[PDB]
Amino acid sequence: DNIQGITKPAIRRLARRGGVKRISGLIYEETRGVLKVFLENVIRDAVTYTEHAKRKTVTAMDVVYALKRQGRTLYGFGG
Amino acid sequence: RKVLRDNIQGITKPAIRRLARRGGVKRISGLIYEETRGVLKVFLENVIRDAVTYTEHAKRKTVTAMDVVYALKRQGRTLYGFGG
Amino acid sequence: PHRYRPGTVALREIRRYQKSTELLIRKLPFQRLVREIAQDFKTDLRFQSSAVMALQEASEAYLVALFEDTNLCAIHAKRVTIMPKDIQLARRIRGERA
Amino acid sequence: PHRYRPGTVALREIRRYQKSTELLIRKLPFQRLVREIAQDFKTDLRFQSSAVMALQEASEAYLVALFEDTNLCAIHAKRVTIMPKDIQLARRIRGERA
Amino acid sequence: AKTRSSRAGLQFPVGRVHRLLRKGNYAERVGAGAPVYLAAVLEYLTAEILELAGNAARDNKKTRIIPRHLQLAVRNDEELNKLLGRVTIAQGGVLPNIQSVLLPKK
Amino acid sequence: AKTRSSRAGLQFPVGRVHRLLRKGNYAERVGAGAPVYLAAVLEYLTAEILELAGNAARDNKKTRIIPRHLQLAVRNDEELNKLLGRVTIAQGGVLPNIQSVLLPKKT
Amino acid sequence: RKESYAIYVYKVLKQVHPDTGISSKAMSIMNSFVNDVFERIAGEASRLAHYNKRSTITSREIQTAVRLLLPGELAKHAVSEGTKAVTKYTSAK
Amino acid sequence: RKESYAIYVYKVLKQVHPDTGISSKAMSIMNSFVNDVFERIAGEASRLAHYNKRSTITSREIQTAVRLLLPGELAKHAVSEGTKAVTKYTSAK
DNA sequence: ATCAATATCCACCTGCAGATACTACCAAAAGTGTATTTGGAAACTGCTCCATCAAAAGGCATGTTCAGCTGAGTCAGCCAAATTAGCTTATCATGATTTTTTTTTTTTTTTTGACACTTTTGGTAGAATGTGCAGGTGGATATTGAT
DNA sequence: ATCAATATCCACCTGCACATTCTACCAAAAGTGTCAAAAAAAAAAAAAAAATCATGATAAGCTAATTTGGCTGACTCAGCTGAACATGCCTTTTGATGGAGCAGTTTCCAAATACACTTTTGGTAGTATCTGCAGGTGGATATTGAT
Repeated sequence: DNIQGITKPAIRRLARRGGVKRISGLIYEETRGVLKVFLENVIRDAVTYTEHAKRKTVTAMDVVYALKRQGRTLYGFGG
Repeated sequence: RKVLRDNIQGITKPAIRRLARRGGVKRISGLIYEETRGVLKVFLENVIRDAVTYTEHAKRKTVTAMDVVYALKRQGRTLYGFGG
Repeated sequence: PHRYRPGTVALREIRRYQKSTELLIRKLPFQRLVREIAQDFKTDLRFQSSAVMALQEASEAYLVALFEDTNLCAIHAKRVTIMPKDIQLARRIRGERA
Repeated sequence: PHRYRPGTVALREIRRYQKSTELLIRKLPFQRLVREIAQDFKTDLRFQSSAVMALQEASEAYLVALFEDTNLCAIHAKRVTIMPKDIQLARRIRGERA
Repeated sequence: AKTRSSRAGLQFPVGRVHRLLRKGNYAERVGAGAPVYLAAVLEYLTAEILELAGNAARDNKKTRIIPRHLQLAVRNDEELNKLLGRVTIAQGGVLPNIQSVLLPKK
Repeated sequence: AKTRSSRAGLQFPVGRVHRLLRKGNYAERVGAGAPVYLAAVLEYLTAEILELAGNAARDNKKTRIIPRHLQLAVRNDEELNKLLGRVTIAQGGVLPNIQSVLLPKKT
Repeated sequence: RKESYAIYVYKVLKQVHPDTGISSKAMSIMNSFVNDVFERIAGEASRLAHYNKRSTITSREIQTAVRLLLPGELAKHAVSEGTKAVTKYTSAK
Repeated sequence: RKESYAIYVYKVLKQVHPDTGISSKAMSIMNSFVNDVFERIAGEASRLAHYNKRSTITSREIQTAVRLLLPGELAKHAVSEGTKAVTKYTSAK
């Protein structure tokens, strides 16, 4: 597990907001795939931001600063 | 000194097609040939507008290429080959 | 007895969440994952509640939009079932696969 | 009198231009469309001989790279004929249209 | 009791901007007008934002203003939306939209 | 009489990489090790691309690189491509490809 | 010690709707809005500056930078207040 | 005079491909490349500092940047080719 | 299963644009040496807060069944738009010239930053008052699903 | 359309939580008067580059027409999903205690910025030298659509 922790009827909650009509079977995974890859990409850059600051913990900024350089900005935790 | 108008038509159906191959296209509809032009019109206006804007700040009358270039870079369409 | 033609508690959920902002993810199956992942980069990593809560946002909101973009992709094909094939497209046409 | 079946000029044609790197749009009609649009932004503007090509290479490349993002859409819906309803999507997913 | 902010009649930290502007290394030398003009554009937007963001509480009777207030505004405004088009507001949700075809009768 | 470039073993101008680092003022003090490391990455990346670039010229039986190659090389390399994925090579044309359904098949 | 635009956000909030507050989770969303914008207009102003060899950002830069960033009409008004804010600064002790 | 790396490219150019040629059209695309990369890195570097209240840019930043701006295999290689260059310098003269 | 007409093309030969070298030499540039500063690091540790429980409460997940569905197989008329030739315009590559815009250099008039000195402020930390948001409880209204 | 079958918005609310008021304190901050740097501001003047123009020359756009085939609306079984719902797992949330860790601080080392001085270089410039890739030509091969 740890990837499957992302519950099926829940993914549909997110699918909901997007105005997802019905849904599918093979989707849930295809999705589990994206989400994962999205993550790595951020976390990596972040984890790298964390490590530049001789830390062990990953701050809020640590992420922000990643999400920025990655194109997907995020207002709200910059404080 | 001659009134410029309707040059979005110089983008002839021929060429409008010539590109489309390189883009890997086979069958091309008909409403198409226009819809394209009027996209390119929007492209140019978004760039020129910035290019020209980097020209006015320079107290210039001459749209230089750096001008343009810096305008593509600023839009996400970074271009290599014209100095800069 | 009374059931529901496939649509209602699909819609009243749509209508629901689209009307809400709360997170649609249990703060752990996830956060664990989040931890799994990071390790693949560094050891004994700590995460300010603040951090994991961000990705959480980002990560979800992201999935959201991809879905919208996804949807059309399907509807584009005169259907209404978000098929795997869709994503592929959407995420390719975006840039995620080019 | 000989011809070439429906579509055996295209597949031919394509192959032709894909290995080339010369600008399609004619240089002249383009340049005018350029000075026309910069005109209605700033009257009396001069353009460096080059800076216009800067715009053509750019403008081109773009168009060429949206047809692509087009088939990948028409094709999505078993067709092989590019149409506005298509382009439009490609642009919407691409996050463009306004 | 006069500060550049005061004389320029401004409600934003017009003083710290001349600091932040150099600290960020966005140069060396900073003229004296810029630090101002900047603040202004800054003050303007902030309000223009909160504004549209405000009427949002008038729409969802609540008086105060929470994220969804801003988010609902921005998206519902052309300009802003464009400007924020690649920014994501935490606790924003989407917009009650259903590509027609997804509803009943066909 | 000995350049820093030869001091550190590279070729790209170390000092130039330094001076520019200032004239841009990306920070207050450009340390002493940085410019080196930089000119260093730049030398790598340049050699990395010219190589896949030449080879491209070798295939196309030419002995003079012309953008088409640079492009040909940059598009045909998973990595480099993503580095340049938002950059456009003037005069580079696209990659020789075609979709499949477009192909004329079935007897 | 930490900083923030928070107060000046309120002082201005306290200029459009004296009868209104702001959730803490909307303040930061307003801190990050501002904080962000600055960084934009600035660098764009910084570049403007370094594109001309000039060693100084001026009101001009900030403008040709504001015009470059903010959209159509949302851009014109912007240039406005700005100018004002400035033009009032000049004549005022 | 306009500065340019048309030589540091060329030198490197022969090294890999001794008897190969490089057009003007392409040497340009290349001068535009080194440069792009520079700014790109020289900027994330610049940034890290600020991100960590530092006034100096160092091989400590240029690295974290390369690891940030450069993808996989490429990166791991730059960091390397880099480190070396530094070390050998910190032992040159 | 052959056939001719079409066109892509393997190699060849050749001449001027384009790339390669020669070469002096300049001012900007980068190395070298020395006084002088200070950035941030090694070290000490206070105060934030991240991890790990165990409790409890039940909701949100999961696993099976059921029918209504629309996704996918399937065919076939109308008609969109491929394509192939019939003519003449607007582009272009030669080639240069006109005139105006940008770049080179130079004087002084204004603007800015830094230096050491006042004085102003907005966070910091409790403590604290007041306003309303959560959400939950009463319920007819509400949509839709089969009769 | 009627009616049971299962779920939403208005509403009265009031508990608890937190949005706001104050009270004071200062650690850093914003402005002041002054001084000397420098940058912008301007300004007559060489150098480069764009617009303007003639011209033969034309493949490239245009445009009519002929027509193979994709576009498109429809028939229809069935694989697929929502829906419907009931055994029950672990995610929340109170609530906590503990200890890793990041943050505040004081001093010194070594690293860096600044001026001194020397002189290495990479770039403009008149210069010619040199070579290849483009443009013509012959014709070999593979494609192609009808017989």
